[PDB]
Amino acid sequence: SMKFQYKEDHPFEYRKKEGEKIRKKYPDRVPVIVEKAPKARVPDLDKRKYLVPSDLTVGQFYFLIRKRIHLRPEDALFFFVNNTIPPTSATMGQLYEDNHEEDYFLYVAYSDESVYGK
Amino acid sequence: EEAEFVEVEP
Ligand SMILES: [Cl-]
Ligand SMILES: [Zn+2]
Ligand SMILES: [Zn+2]
Repeated sequence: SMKFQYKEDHPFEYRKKEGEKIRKKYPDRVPVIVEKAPKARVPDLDKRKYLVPSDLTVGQFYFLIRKRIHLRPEDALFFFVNNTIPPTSATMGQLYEDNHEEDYFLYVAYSDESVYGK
Repeated sequence: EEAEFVEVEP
């Protein structure tokens, strides 16, 4: 049940072309689309497209997103990928491998809520 | 529009 505005704004054919291109150009990184989960009470970020080292951990990526949204340490933040919260010890490369879509992007939503999308 | 990727640092 994931809903990303990115997929409305950019058509699959062009997303896939970009994902192919960036995968080939940066073999040790993966392309990731990040958005706030629908209806969540967290700030939107200006940047939605992230080129992430494959060995960066999910936990390290959380730290970046938390910083960019200016969350206080005590504030909760959850990522959702295919409606599931990923483990912090996984690398972003592993998360990508198992979850990227057919356009070669991984889609990550962030939220203050522990359940996605409402 | 078509933004550039953020190049996330290790
Ligand atoms: Cl596009
Ligand atoms: Zn586009
Ligand atoms: Zn809600």
